[PDB]
Amino acid sequence: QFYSVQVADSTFTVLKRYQQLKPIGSGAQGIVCAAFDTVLGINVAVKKLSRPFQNQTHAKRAYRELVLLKCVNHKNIISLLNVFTPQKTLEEFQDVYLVMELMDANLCQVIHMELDHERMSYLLYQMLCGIKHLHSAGIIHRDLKPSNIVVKSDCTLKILDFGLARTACTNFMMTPYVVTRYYRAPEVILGMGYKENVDIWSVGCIMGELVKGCVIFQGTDHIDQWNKVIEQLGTPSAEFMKKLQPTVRNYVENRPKYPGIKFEELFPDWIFPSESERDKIKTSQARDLLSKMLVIDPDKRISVDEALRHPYITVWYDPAEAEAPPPQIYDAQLEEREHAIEEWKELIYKEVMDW
Ligand SMILES: *[C@H](CC(=O)Nc1ccc(C(=O)N2CC[C@H](Nc3nccc(-c4c(-c5ccccc5)nn5ccccc45)n3)C2)cc1)CN(C)C
Repeated sequence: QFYSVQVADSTFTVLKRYQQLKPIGSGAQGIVCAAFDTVLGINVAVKKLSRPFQNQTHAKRAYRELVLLKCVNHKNIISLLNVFTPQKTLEEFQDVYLVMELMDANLCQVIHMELDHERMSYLLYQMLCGIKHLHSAGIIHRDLKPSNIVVKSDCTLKILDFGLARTACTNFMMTPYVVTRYYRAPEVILGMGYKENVDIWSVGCIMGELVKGCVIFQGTDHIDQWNKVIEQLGTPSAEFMKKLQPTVRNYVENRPKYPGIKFEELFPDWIFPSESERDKIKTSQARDLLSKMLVIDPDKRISVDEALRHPYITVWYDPAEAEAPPPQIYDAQLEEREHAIEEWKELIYKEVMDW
């Protein structure tokens, strides 16, 4: 297993099977290169994490995502072809390389391509399949947005990361690009506490964006985000508001009361194909599902299991993908403990050596 070094902005030491390294982006966790794997005969993406153990946030993210790849195994979630380090001992250990099949684009790039119903409904289906698989493994993503999701030109899709640990003191973030509130569920903006269907809200916002071509709830701060939500969906019920913490409830109950816009005006026929018997049906189904995902009160928001059975999605439904439990449930207790930087180094190195 001899290595080759190639400077690509920084410097990439990789097994020689990986040829033609080309930069294609920069992740929160490090530099991504495209490459060709001459052993497998396929294009791959190669990501280098430099000293993931140096920073605590980077350590918990590197460690939990290494472990989670042993818990999940699903076509719509990142799975790794290879994990390696070029350093030969624990204490010269610095760099972890992750290898997966090369994806063509991120979802943030497909937003402006005005997809038809067949492609929109297939992307939605795959998102729901991956999320159901993540939930079954004990993972609520909590930070799904267009940039967390990559696609190939054949419209296949993978959720790229495992989201936000509950014990993340970093609120709701990590940065390839500009941190935004656009996809965060209202219960999260309001400080309420969250359940799994926070991920359904995010998927609704993404689906709305690919229908409309623009961001559905484009708040410019925490306060403006809530306003953009109630302006379009209506002020939620008194029960929901009463359950807020008094200071939040005081502010929220004092806003202008909005009635909400019917989804037939929010998502009218003219932003959909809608131009045939078949497309009028699909448009009605798409809008009905949107009206069940984009629901402020999480107790009335559709679940992933329910969304997966929706008529808009049936053309794609395949139990081999939609009813596919994960190899293991994640044991989070080990990620929540303190761990010094040198403990993280050992923990990460061990996982790297398990490959
Ligand atoms: C707007 C979007 C924008 O302006 N620019 C932009 C957005 C996304 C991308 C991108 O994500 N791409 C293009 C090719 C890349 N292919 C690919 N394939 C597989 C994996 C990755 C990848 C990995 C990774 C993980 C594990 C092993 C190997 C690789 N990690 N990351 C992190 C970030 C991005 C990709 C990636 N990539 C996908 C390019 C340009 C958004 N704005 C509105 C917020």
